[PDB]
Amino acid sequence: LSAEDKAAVERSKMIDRNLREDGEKAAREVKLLLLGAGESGKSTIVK
Amino acid sequence: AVGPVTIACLGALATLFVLGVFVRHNATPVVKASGRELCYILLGGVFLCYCMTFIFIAKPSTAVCTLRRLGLGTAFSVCYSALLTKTNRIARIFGGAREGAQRPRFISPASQVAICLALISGQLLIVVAWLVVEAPGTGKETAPERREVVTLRCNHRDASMLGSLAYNVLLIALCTLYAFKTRKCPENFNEAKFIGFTMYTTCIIWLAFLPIFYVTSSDYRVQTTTMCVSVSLSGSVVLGCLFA
Amino acid sequence: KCPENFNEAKFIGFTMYTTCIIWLAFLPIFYVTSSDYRVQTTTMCVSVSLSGSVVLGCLFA
Amino acid sequence: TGIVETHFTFKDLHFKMFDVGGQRSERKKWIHCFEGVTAIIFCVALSDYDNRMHESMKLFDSICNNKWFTDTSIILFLNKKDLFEEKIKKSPLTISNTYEEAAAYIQCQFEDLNKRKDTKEIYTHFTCATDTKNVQFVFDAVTDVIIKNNLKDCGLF
Ligand SMILES: CCCc1cc2c(NCCc3ccc(OCc4nnn[nH]4)cc3)nc(OC)nc2s1
Repeated sequence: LSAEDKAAVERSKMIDRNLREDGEKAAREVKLLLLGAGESGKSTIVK
Repeated sequence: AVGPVTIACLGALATLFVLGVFVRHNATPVVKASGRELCYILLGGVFLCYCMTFIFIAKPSTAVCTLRRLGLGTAFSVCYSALLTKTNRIARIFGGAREGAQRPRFISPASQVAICLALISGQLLIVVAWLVVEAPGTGKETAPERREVVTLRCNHRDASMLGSLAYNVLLIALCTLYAFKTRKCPENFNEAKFIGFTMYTTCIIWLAFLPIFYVTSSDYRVQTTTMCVSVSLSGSVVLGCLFA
Repeated sequence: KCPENFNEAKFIGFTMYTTCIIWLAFLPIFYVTSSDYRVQTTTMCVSVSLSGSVVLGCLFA
Repeated sequence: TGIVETHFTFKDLHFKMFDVGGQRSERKKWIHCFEGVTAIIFCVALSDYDNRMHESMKLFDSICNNKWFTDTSIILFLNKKDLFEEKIKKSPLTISNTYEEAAAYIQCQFEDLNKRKDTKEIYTHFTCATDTKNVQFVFDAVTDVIIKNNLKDCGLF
């Protein structure tokens, strides 16, 4: 494993750290699905 | 010797009956509301608190002094560690909603056991280190009043006392703090009142123990009885406040 | 079970129970320590101070 | 177009809002992508009662019994009540005539359509054209749902 492998594993570690941070941050958002029938006043509820 | 032995036996039977009751009804909402794994560990600690009397009445030997040095601290450490972790996870669960939709770290039914065992192992480490420093021994002590029917005593009873006591006091303070933090939780998940009463009554018992121990330096038998009764009373206070 | 001023009745109950516990713990110690006077006075002083502090902290906090 | 998304923050809390009603395709093919959404927000038209309400009730029934949504909570908003109060007089709710009776009957006929009562809850609300407390209701429902899920996961509940 010459410097090529070392550079590859360093880059992979940076990618993994970024992914973990982004996932931990994005696990806090609260997701809400919207449903109903047409012409039921969903626009007013959204606004 | 008869009195303390009878009290210890009754305490052991009561602990077994309570454990059997919780086991039979382990699926009911009120039992699930409290931790079951930590409840079992706390019950084991209470049982050890009662069992310590038989160790303290056995004739001193090369092994009995070691048990006398270990179990005394270990039982209290077990009970208070169980209480601390049990209140802590509920406090963190009800506090985590401020962050939002994030599963708290180490709230599984297995992580709690690991934390409780680590907290107990700290006390075990302290006791074993001090045991290595001064080896157990069974001396035969006689005093300047030449009359003393030579007494048979352990070697260094006081060697590890201050360290263990300090640790236990720290655990009690943390338990009280975390009981205070969780006073606003719903009814089935709130037990601040009982924790406060338990801590207060235990402190009162040991403060009352001090002067009787001092005044009865003569007639060692009285001192031993006034330590067996105190240990059993502490165990009974915990059991009555938390499980009844 | 009577809320009058932020439910002070249960606080009064807590104070009464704690004071009962303190007095029960203290009373036999005097007779047991009748042999030695110094410890007797020290325990009496400590018990009196604690008996006041319980009422204070339990009711007025 | 496709799916429409919105952001809003309340009490230092992040809220993703997914509008999907415009898809116009087979719902059963892609409905499983939303498993794990914390809450389902339903909207029912009251002034469209005379039957559109049979269609709305059938649609509600289907969402409760979907297999993906076994444990998901439902937040229900009953809209068009300002016109409904006046429409009761012209068209009775039988199509004890009063506003309270009709509201209670509607609420009961919807809320009695979830078999697994223990598993999930149906928060219910009455919304008007102008009201600033709706977001507070959403906040107070979402926090309760979060706490219940965390308690159930660790075995405490
Ligand atoms: C609020 C705090 C409560 C606690 C109290 C407490 C404690 N106290 C007992 C201490 C003591 C007293 C007299 C002795 O002399 C008698 C004897 N000893 N051996 N033979 N005779 C020996 C020990 N020990 C320990 O574990 C170490 N933990 C705790 S937690």
